[PDB]
Amino acid sequence: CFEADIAIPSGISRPDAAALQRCEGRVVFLPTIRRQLALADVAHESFVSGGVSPDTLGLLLAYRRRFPAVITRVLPTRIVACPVDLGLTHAGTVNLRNTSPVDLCNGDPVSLVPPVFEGQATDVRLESLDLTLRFPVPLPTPLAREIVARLVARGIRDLNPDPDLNVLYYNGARLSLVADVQQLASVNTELRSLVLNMVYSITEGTTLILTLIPRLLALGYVNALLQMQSVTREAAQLIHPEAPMLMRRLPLYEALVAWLAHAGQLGDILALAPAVRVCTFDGAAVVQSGDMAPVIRYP
Amino acid sequence: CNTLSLVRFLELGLSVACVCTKFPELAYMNEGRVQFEV
Amino acid sequence: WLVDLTTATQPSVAVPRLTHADTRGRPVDGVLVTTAAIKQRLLQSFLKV
Amino acid sequence: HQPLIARDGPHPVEQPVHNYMTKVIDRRALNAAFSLATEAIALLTGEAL
Repeated sequence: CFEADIAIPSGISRPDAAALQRCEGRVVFLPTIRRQLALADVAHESFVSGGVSPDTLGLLLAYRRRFPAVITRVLPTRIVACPVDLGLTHAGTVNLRNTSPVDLCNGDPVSLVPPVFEGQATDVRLESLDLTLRFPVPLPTPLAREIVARLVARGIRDLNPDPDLNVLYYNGARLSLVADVQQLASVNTELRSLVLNMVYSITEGTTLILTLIPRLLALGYVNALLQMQSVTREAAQLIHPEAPMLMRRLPLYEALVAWLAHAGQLGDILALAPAVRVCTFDGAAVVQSGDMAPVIRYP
Repeated sequence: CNTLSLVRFLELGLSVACVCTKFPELAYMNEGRVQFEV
Repeated sequence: WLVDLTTATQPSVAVPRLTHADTRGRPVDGVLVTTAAIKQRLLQSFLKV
Repeated sequence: HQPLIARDGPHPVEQPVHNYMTKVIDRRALNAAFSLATEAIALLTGEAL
């Protein structure tokens, strides 16, 4: 466990005190693991990286970088959180607040960005000292990997326009991804840099491989076994893409590292690895929105 | 929930020296004359 | 320079009731924390007690 | 209880605001720790003698 303290700063109001009473059991990110911490390491204003507000890329860099902490008991003058990342595996049971999907008896939930849901939901602001606590969303591993690839696919059809990607049933429920009225116009400008990252790593590599493999095999165990498991797959992709597209070794192999350098960035960026597990005891095995859940430490 | 809500003060002593004379008790008065003979 | 710096501030709302003496009777009314390096050349040229 | 130098002339009257001002106490941590090795746990208790 090793409970860590976050210091409440000076004079706040009772609704600012009540804002601290509506967050008992949320998820909090922090840079270092000092046993006494302040609120200045917590806020969304502490996420500035280039002088501007971070995007969902700029958050997911930090959301994979800094450290999760879960507030067990709220306090005046302190914030007690028993942090997840310390402790041995499957010990130190902690309690979370669900958001609209289930969080079943297993699932290994993952912290991720707020604007994939309602952006000014869970962006809880302190009014007196004027800071913003944008709490991440704890989604389980199948659906968390599902919704992350859909909006960036929806960003493509929103990029250069001329089915509807947004229905996405759960096991029982119909999950309305679209919060239309004011959010989706802010969606395609807050995942704005991120869509370019999913695109440029595809346009580079595919246009690199179609001048790599024809430059390979004649420049032999990898030669004949290139299309051995790729018979009528890669040569068919050589038949389909190389015809309706365009067609240099020393810049090429220089571009080989650079794309694959960007590839190693995105794997750390994407895919939303599990950090904490739901595997409770004597529950109804099914969590609802706004209800607590016993959550155990390691995947 | 604490004390030390107290300060103290007075001012005399030099408060008579620079003054350098005094008549007290002015009654219901209309005119004050002092004439000089040199 | 010191003598205004000696009394640029104002006395607080405070009587200690436990005073630090001066071996004669004199109560002490200031602290004046300084570094080690400054205190050397300050004392030998600006006398002394 | 600030003083008054209550004035002559028809400039209007002084008024003693003997106000109660408050302050706010902070809270500080001041944390310290010390190690203890893998031995001297059975020792200093009475196990490994």
